Amino acid sequence: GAMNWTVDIPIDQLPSLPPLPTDLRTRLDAALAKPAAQQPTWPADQALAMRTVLESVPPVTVPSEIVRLQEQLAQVAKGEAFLLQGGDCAETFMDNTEPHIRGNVRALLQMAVVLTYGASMPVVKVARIAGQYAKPRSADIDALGLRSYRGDMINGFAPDAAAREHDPSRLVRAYANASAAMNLVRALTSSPLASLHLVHDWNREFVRTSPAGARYEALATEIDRGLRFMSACGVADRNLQTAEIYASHEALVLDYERAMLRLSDGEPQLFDLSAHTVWIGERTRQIDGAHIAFAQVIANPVGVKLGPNMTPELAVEYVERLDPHNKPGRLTLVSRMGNHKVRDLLPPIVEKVQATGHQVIWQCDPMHGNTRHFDRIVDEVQGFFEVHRALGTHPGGIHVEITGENVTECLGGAQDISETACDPRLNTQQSLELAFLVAEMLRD
Amino acid sequence: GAMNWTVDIPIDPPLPTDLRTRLDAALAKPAAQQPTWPADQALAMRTVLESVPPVTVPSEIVRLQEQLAQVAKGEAFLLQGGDCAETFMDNTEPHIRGNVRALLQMAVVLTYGASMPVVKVARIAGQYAKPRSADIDALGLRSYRGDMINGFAPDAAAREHDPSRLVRAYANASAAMNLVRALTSSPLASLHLVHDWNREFVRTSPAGARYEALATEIDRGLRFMSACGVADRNLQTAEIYASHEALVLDYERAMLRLSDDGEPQLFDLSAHTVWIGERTRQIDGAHIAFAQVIANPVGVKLGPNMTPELAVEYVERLDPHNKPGRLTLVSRMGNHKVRDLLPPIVEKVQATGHQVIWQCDPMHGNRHFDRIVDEVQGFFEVHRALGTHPGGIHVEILNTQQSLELAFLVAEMLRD
Amino acid sequence: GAMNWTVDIPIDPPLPTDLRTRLDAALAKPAAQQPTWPADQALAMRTVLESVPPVTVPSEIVRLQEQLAQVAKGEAFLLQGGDCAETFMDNTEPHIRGNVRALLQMAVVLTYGASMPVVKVARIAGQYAKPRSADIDALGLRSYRGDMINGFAPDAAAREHDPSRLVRAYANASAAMNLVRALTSSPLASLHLVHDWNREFVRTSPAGARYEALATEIDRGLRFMSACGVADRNLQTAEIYASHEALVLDYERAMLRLSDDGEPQLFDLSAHTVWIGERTRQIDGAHIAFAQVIANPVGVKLGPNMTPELAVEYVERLDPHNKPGRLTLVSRMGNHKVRDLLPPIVEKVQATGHQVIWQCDPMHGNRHFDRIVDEVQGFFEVHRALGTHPGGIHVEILNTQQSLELAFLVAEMLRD
Amino acid sequence: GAMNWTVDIPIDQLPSLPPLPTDLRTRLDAALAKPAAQQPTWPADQALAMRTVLESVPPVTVPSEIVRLQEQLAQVAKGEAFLLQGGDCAETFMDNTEPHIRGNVRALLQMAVVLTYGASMPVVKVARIAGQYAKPRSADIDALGLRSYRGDMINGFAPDAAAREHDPSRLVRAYANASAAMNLVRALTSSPLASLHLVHDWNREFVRTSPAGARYEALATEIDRGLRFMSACGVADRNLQTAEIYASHEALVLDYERAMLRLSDGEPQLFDLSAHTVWIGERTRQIDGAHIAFAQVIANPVGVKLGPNMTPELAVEYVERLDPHNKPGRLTLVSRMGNHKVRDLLPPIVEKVQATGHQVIWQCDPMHGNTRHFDRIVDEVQGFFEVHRALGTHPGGIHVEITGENVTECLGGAQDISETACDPRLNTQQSLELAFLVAEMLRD
Ligand SMILES: [Cl-]
Ligand SMILES: [Cl-]
Ligand SMILES: [Cl-]
Ligand SMILES: [Cl-]
Ligand SMILES: [Cl-]
Ligand SMILES: [Cl-]
Ligand SMILES: [Cl-]
Ligand SMILES: [Cl-]
Ligand SMILES: [Cl-]
Ligand SMILES: [Cl-]
Ligand SMILES: [Cl-]
Ligand SMILES: [Cl-]
Ligand SMILES: [Mn+2]
Ligand SMILES: [Mn+2]
Ligand SMILES: [Mn+2]
Ligand SMILES: [Mn+2]
Repeated sequence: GAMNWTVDIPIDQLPSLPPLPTDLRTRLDAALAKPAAQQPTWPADQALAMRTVLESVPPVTVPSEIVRLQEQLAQVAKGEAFLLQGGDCAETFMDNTEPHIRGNVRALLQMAVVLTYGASMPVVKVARIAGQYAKPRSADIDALGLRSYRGDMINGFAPDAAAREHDPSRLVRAYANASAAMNLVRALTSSPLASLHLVHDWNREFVRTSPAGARYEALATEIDRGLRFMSACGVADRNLQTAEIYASHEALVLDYERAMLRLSDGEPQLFDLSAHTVWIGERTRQIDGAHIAFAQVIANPVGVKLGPNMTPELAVEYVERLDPHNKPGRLTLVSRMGNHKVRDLLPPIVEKVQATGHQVIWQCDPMHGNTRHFDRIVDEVQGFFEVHRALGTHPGGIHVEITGENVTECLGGAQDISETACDPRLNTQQSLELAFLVAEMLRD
Repeated sequence: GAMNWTVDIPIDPPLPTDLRTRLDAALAKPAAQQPTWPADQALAMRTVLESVPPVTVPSEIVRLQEQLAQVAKGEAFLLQGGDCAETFMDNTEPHIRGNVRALLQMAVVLTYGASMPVVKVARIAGQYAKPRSADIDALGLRSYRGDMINGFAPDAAAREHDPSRLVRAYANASAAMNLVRALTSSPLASLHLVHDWNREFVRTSPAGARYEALATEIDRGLRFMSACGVADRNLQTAEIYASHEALVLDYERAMLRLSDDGEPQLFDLSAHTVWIGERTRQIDGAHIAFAQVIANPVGVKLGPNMTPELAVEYVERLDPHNKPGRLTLVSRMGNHKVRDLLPPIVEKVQATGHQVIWQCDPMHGNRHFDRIVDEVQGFFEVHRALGTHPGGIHVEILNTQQSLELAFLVAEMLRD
Repeated sequence: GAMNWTVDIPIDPPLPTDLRTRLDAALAKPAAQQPTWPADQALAMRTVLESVPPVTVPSEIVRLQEQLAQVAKGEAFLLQGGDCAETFMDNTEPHIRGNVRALLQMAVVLTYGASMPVVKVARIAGQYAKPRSADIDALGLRSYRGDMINGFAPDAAAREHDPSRLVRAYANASAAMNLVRALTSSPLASLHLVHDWNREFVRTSPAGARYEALATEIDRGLRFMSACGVADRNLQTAEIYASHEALVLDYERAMLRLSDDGEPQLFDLSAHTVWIGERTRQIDGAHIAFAQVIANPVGVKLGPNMTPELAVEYVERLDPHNKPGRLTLVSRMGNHKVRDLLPPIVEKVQATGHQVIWQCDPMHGNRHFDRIVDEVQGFFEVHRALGTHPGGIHVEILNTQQSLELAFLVAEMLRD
Repeated sequence: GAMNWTVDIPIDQLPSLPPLPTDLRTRLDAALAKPAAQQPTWPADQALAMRTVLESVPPVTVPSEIVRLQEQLAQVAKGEAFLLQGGDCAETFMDNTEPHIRGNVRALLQMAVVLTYGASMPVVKVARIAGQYAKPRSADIDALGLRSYRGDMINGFAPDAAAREHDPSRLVRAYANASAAMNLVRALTSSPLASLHLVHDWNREFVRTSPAGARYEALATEIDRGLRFMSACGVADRNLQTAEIYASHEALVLDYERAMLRLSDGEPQLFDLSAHTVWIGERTRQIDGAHIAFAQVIANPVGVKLGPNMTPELAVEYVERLDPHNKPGRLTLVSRMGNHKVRDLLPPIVEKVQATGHQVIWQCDPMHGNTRHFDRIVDEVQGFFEVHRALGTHPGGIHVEITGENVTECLGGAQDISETACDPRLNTQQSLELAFLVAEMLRD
């Protein structure tokens, strides 16, 4: 109220839509009976009440967009497209603004044009956006003696006990922030921001304001000459596919994910309409756990993070559980090994999975296995490319944590660096620098 | 929190000098039909909305203005329709899908009848406020003024004006607009679906047999376009714009954003276009002054007491730069009066050299379906006699079948 | 030279072995209706034509075959029309422009009626030869057999068979095809022109009033497509293919070229498609054998003495690889006989699992306009009863107005 | 006949179409009363008879194509497109074959894609084709003691007196060969030959089989990466403007040009429908002569060759006679100075014409002022670019004599060279090499 600088917004208790089909709910119930790690500790009655609100709200995504994403990921799996996945390590309600969202959309589009030129194939753009509000925590108790911050969907960043309590009213706040962010992403991707014309000045600014600019000048000129040639051949914006940026987040809070399930076909299926695609993290990918089982039940394309403890046998079990119908690009295996280990640990995993006859996307996450040194991030992607080139497999994409702000979170870049509510992000300049360097890797 | 059924929000760059001066001067004018909640509580809720992602963006409003200019010039037709009042309880995917289908279906019929493009503007993503003649309703309760102000429930507590409804209205608007954007790029927007929609309408309508001939023509037209090699891939993605009555000045001012004709302007990014209603169009009032300060295309409702002189004053205040499409004059006269009252208004305004859209609202001056049809018929008669453009309709959607029926009847009017 | 009214031409890589064997074997078969000029003079004229630029190229013939496959499958309609006999004297820009306009106009009417694409094939750029029942005509002169063979002038000298007419025919064909290519990429090919063409037809036709309703529907269809945002820039450039009766084997063999389904084939590049007439379709004759050796889509005319057994033999010899669209069977039965004679032919051929185009030629078995219309009506009746595809018409263009009238009447048949 | 290995083809005497309008014929009569240099010496009665045949034949070109060419040449004049004009020095009836025409169409398309990439603007393609059958001659008597060969429209190449007699039956033979060539050009430009996809293998073959290949490898790779980027952005052939190749020749034989006049508008105008655009040569550009006057009367865009004797005053008189209505790109001034003289002689001409306020196309003909050394040809274009860069004017295009045959006619190129019925042409390899070098000039 007036005394503590907060407003209370009532949660309208509105009539339920018809329930999801009994057969699909029976399958979901069996999956959710499995143990789930890293779940909020709020009471069941509060969770149930807040899920019931979300069961009737307009979805963030629609099934036809998830079917189109699946078709494009099939192309990535077959080595005919590249996947660019990036955005905030953790979205916050406080930072869920037009300038921040516009910055992350600009960064993805800029990176995607550079990678398209380097790869000579289409780039599928998947933002970490409109739902990246939950994170696991290793530490029971943080450095201030407080219950850990678990992301805005669970508790508050503010270092005080009351803010840190798990409150499932944050499930509804998360949905409101997701739907508002996704509304703006849809608006921006049909706006003049999505014009290839703008890339000239973006890359020019990058080359001029980067100390290592002169290093990227030649490729930036090539891209510009490329764009001008397209235009000279008579290609106007009106003649190009509208920019498509898909939404993703880690499927961590199963209360949120289950309330955002909706029915679509030509057999009836559950779609998670909180996002287009979701991944399962290092700490929640237990083969007999609720997260993998939930991923088995939904129609969405899914990802699994593979850390340095991954065996080829377990990677193949993920393939059998999550791609039982052999649908290329339904499953993405996300390497996060560390730059010193990817060259040793990834090859035997890739061989054994390739031998299943299943076609996964191989995606590099060079952040989570490495504050963070830019050079080690670049070297893990380099190693990932080396592993695939050696094995004749497709280095399918990258998963990076970035922002279109000139923040100071990752060491290195041309800036010789000596606001995240989580891990360090590459700033606007470092994320573009990485795109230039991965474009060279795709070319070499 | 959850145990209080509340979301808790902690509340803890300047406008160009001239835009601050003009916005302050507009808001200091008398405002009719405003909620009676405390200024301090309203300021807190506006502070939440100051930083949220907008419902719309300026490039869409600039594009709408270009498409409305085409309407004003007699080269396109405006279809504006949707719920009389959106409610939080009906702000669901099936309801929004139904309203999007109805508009798309009505638009294809009108396009065929007019032989020109139809600009689609939904009453959606913020039609949460209404004026009321009487502050006490027939049950003796403070009047329900829409979910942005109070609750429909017939109890005094629910009818208290609640400024938290500014934020609930935005959340509900954002969620609706997200889905409208998703649906208009989805298979729902394919012209192929019109065959089955019109087939169902003709087969299940009492007066179906009456519309079978025009429905068959449209089908043969769609098939011809396909036969000439036109696939969905080769057509403009469907654009449905968002509109609502700009009534609650707390909400509209909170949703103002600055954007660059080179010079920074204020856009109301709660919608693409907004209108000013019959009870809030006081010429020296805050609503008309607020409409003068925003870049959006605007509408003004004109009822039976409208004079030609005052219609001209609206046009000169709201279209001062002579930009076709910037202003829509919405006739709502009643079927018995539109033929007598509208001609002298159209003549005086046409004489200024300003080019407004003339739009027919056949609801609010009349509900018997036949009287609604007759007001639009009268509107068309007025323009045909003056050689002016009957530019569009504004409807409240009449169930699904009656709204489709009206589209078929107005398509015949555009063909006459 | 000029003083002799002559152009003087000095006459001073092998086919794949199997194509040489097959072409030689086809040409050694008996050939009906051939010119009677000396072999040595014919060889000299063929030697000129061996090196000239082709009238057509293989990529166009491959594309036509794909579009005809669509006809065979019931997803497109074939319109084939033009002069009964092209003449050098009428091979002028105004005449060619008139024939191109008539085909484009008939095609848009048929497209609207069929609700599917229309493949346009002109009798043009080589329709310079005709067979004759009698070698001596009613004046007692050797029969005129078309400008590729002799002269129309009623004197014995003009009627002598003149092999120099092979080269004159090619020059006239090349010049016509050049202009057809120019006109189909010109403003003449814009759908916008159909409004005025149909308006003129309805206003100047005796039975105009009869076609006004369909002409208005087509106009409303065209305007709808434009209103949906479809400009000429967004449509397939108009494609008019070249055809003629493959009659003079000297001409067709000289215009053979080799092109690569991977393997080298012979294409007749005097045209896109050629047909074999009623007087030259001897099953063991050179014409049918020549049609078997070329890659082009081909047609065979079927008159009233056709049996189902022989129609099947044509299909098995000319479509040996089961390629839909490769073969067109052209019914020319007469309006009194098509309903009786065509059904058992269609049943036997459909049973083979080969997919031919069924095309109606309502001219050569009948000229009273009403009998021409009735043969096409009968053709449609036969296919409707069998559930087979009435795939197209082949007309001789009947003046301009009657050919348009027939398009309107067949459009109604496709709609029934 | 059978004894001398020739066939006589009768010229059908067919009915006349209506005459052209009396007012336009009265203007044409005044122009043609002026002296005409280098005209065939055949009798008036034979010329009249043969013109009358051509007055009723289908045109080679139509007015809407000439209106579209004029719009594109306006873009060249304004520095927003580049003009590529090339083909045979002299076409022959004997060589007017599918392989020869396909070779010249391939060469123009290949050169145009390279120049488009280098210029970063559209390239207008104008072939010397379907009518380049007449040439002037300086020499009354050639080296064999014979009346000179004047091109296939006038007399025969064969070194015998009878072949060398001027025979206006060759006007009709020229028309037949023009219409057949133009028919094939129209067919080829809508065929798979016109696909940008084919440029990869064309440039690859050029780089691999050129001894100076390694010199062009980098630009050939850039173009390939450019094309692949276009395709990766979703641009298919179906989404590009059909290739347009216009027809041109020197308007030399006024009997042919006048018989090919047709009427079109919105004031009635004479169009020369033997071609899209015609130029007037060095030896026939007399300011008070019939050729310039004929060019004044026709609607077609026109060119005038400017040799080393050209003064700025005379260049400005051409501008006033041929561009009286100030229509950009209606007039092309074609520099043919020689590599040693263009840097000295062109600047004062460009200055004086620029000062008229008229916008001509400046086109370089580096052949006719220089057998021919490749290096001197390259150096004249270099000098032309230098003159415009210095003056801030638009180096608008090139006019080159080329063939898609591996002939040995020009000295130099990567081939270190130590079939034309006239001047030496650049072979397939030299013409492509020149396009690569002019692309660098447009880039520098
Ligand atoms: Cl917070
Ligand atoms: Cl399953
Ligand atoms: Cl490591
Ligand atoms: Cl205030
Ligand atoms: Cl203003
Ligand atoms: Cl009334
Ligand atoms: Cl022989
Ligand atoms: Cl075969
Ligand atoms: Cl009969
Ligand atoms: Cl010769
Ligand atoms: Cl003039
Ligand atoms: Cl020199
Ligand atoms: Mn992270
Ligand atoms: Mn209402
Ligand atoms: Mn006939
Ligand atoms: Mn030359």
